[PDB]
Amino acid sequence: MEMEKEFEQIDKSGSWAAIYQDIRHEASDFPSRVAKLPKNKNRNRYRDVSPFDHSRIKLHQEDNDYINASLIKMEEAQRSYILTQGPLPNTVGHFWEMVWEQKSRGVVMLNRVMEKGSLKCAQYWPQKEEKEMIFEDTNLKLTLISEDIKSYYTVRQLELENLTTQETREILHFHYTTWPDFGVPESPASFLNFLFKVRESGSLSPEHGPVVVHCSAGIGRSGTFCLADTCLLLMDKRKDPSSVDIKKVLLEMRKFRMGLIQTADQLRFSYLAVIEGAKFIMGD
Ligand SMILES: CC(=O)NCC1(c2ccccc2)CCOCC1
Repeated sequence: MEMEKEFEQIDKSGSWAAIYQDIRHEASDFPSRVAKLPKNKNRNRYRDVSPFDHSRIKLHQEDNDYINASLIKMEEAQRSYILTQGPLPNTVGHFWEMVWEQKSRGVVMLNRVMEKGSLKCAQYWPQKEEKEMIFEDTNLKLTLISEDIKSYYTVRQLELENLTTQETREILHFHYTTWPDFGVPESPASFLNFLFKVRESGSLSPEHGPVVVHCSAGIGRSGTFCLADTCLLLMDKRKDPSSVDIKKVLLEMRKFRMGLIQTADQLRFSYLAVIEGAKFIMGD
């Protein structure tokens, strides 16, 4: 079926939970043996969210190459994304090592450091220009260059230096700051505006390594971001945009990381975002 009318048909019939459970039943199951090794317990935020072995990002290190991060490679859309958990106190150096080694231009953050009164990820970037951060375990230096605070999101320019080689690179930090502590946003308008700002920066384009996207577990909000982006790109590429099947795209992405889209409300919000986004692209 088309999307917008499949949408109204699920709303009127109140069957979002049944649709979402079908997705959960059909999703791929692949091994994640490296994630479950005892030496990696303090590298995982949640025991039930792990990268598959076949798609995990490897650190360029011979001691321990493990990080909780996955490469999502979308062949028809010609887009790739790295989806990862919010960094932990003992993985902030690994996180920036990955950004460096994978040649990423942008980092997309969809959570606040504290939500619901608890810590959802480490404070992994510097908050003042004159107070830089040094990660001694991976030999990197990170400096805040500029910060632009808007009503729904903040964009930061960061300098990452590889202290071994003295090479430097500019990294863009895109921080969506207004996702509610409970539920999903009422309108997708600010989320779509944010997606378009990431696109306009070049961070999603083939001349760079894959964008790094995270929330707390790296599967819920993070899944919504890449699902919406890929669906809108396919609607632009194909002769028949009504052929794009958001459930099929989501199942393809779940071949590369488990659990993408965590609730039926996140599934409905993804439909809403793609539907509204397709009107703004055109031609409008
Ligand atoms: C190489 C280059 O063009 N550097 C430009 C600046 C920069 C530095 C590092 C990260 C991002 C931006 C831009 C504004 O700050 C001053 C330097």
